[PDB]
Amino acid sequence: QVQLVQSGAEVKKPGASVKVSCKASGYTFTRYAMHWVRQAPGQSLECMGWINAGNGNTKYSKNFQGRVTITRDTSANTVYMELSSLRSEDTAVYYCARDLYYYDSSGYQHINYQLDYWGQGTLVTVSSASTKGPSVFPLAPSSKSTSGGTAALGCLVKDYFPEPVTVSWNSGALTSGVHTFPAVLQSSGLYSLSSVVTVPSSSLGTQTYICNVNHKPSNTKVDKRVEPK
Amino acid sequence: NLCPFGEVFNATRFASVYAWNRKRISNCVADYSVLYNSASFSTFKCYGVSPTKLNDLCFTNVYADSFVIRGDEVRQIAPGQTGKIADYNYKLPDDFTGCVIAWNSNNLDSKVGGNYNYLYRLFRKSNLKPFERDISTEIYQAGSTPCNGVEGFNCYFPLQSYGFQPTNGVGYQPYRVVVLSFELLHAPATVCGPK
Amino acid sequence: VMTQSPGTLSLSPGERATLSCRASQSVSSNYLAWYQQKAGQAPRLLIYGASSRATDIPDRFSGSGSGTDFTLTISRLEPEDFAMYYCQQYGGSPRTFGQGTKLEIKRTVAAPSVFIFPPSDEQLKSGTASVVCLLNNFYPREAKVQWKVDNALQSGNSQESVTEQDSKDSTYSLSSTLTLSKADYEKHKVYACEVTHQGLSSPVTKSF
Ligand SMILES: *[C@@H]1O[C@H](CO)[C@@H](O)[C@H](O)[C@H]1NC(C)=O
Repeated sequence: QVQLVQSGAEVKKPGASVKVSCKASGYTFTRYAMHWVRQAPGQSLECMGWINAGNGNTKYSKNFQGRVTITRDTSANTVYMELSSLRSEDTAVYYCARDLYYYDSSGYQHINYQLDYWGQGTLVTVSSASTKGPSVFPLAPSSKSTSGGTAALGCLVKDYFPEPVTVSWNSGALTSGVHTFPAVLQSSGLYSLSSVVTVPSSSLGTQTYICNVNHKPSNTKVDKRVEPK
Repeated sequence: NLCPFGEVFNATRFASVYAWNRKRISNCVADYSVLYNSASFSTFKCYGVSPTKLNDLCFTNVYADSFVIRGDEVRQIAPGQTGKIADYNYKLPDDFTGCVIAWNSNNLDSKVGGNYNYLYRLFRKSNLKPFERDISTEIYQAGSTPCNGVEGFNCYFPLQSYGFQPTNGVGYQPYRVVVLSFELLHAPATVCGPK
Repeated sequence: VMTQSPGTLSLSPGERATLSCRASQSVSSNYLAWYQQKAGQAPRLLIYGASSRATDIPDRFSGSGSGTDFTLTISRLEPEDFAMYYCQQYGGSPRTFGQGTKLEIKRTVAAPSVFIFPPSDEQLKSGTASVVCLLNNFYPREAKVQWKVDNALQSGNSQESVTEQDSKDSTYSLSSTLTLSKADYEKHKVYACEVTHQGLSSPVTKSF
């Protein structure tokens, strides 16, 4: 198959430099050219520039010019995009794409406009806030006596940065009725996450319920038991 | 002698997509000049070799492939291109050393009713390999039930023909395509430009 | 830019959808290409040159080219077709991508389910109190969340994931949190979170 593999998601302090790598596989690296397109969150695609893997020749869009350098390594079939002096507006998803280059009769190289294949996309978050640990607070079994069928158990992952955080209940045992709601970017710039599981009201006494929260960016795993209030 | 490239380009009739027609040109001297002079060609796109140095280069063999496709599908005839024609009907390798040339043939390849003489491979079980032709007319076994020779539900003809009307748009208007494949095996160089 | 219209085009299942891209000097007899972007995933090419389709693209997708403008056509609408679709061409300036059109299909309206969680004892011991409202299994997504304190409206610290993220069930879900000092929670007897989805307004109240 033809596969384009991109670097992992990056969190960078303002004004720093981001380097995003796109691996190439399943095709002749030299014969095609690589384009980099950025999507700001909920925005349209913008083509920043193109690298010709054989030539090494570069061209850039004016709007992104003065910050983006696109390079290549013939050995690893890997193309690099570097952006520097990041503004807050720069936070976006960045994609690598493949375009064939063709030769005109005069012998000058030209790019086929078609972007045949796309990389998975590397996300760049530019934030003033530094990394902070996750605080897990129990959202207790709240027996409002509404019904015997339903109980509400939860955990609040509070004031954490950066994303992501992974929440599992009872070591992956509890996968039914488990809703992990999307996080909120606070005015603090910190992240807040809440995960709930619906279990029978009979079960609270009979079975324990523990939320296992992992925050690899902070190297923190919080296993908090949710005991009835 | 002289290489008969012009005969390929100026052939009165051209092969259908369902079976590309190939002639191998060997042990002759060709002027690539005549090709670049002509303003007739809509598409002159060269992959793997600069057109300028072609006359200086010497090739063991030079294969000329001829077919007629609808104009938009011309973009499909290119290295590493995914489409019905490129994946099935005619395929170009990722490493390609040759050129693709195409001109509008609406003057000669179209009738008011339409020319159904030229057809494409609509359905095939597997994508065709590079530089390979298949003329198989078995009905497509789209259904789990075998076709058993009958056109039927979940059973489909392998081929379908373009209907070429002069009024039809340029993409649907016929385009005539010559593919030049330049072969340099570890073999004596039979074809060279005089220059 | 290239005019892709609208920001949102909506179509019933089984119907045929048409997405239009128009430009004057960008097209200039040059090629126009269309891509498909599913939610949270990278774009995938559907048609190249406005009449030729890549493999792994279903036959329902089709395209046309009319001078300055071109279109993307989905004759049969399926839930999988739900995505944002884009148009691309080359101009005098480098290659141009259209703004994009979001495609929507008619589906089952769903009842919102709201759960309110009172501030935790450990959080109160910490001196920081937060009350949480959780919204799941609602369609269509648009929702307005209001926190009331003793029947008095509060906008003091209402931080809600106003963006509703679609769940795997294809029904959207949202989260809202009100952050207050511990004394305020005890000072005010009753706290409630009210959410208005369509005409349906569902309040749930939690109290010290
Ligand atoms: C095809 O056109 C004329 C036909 O007589 C021929 O003389 C000419 O050399 C050919 N042009 C090519 C092969 O480019």
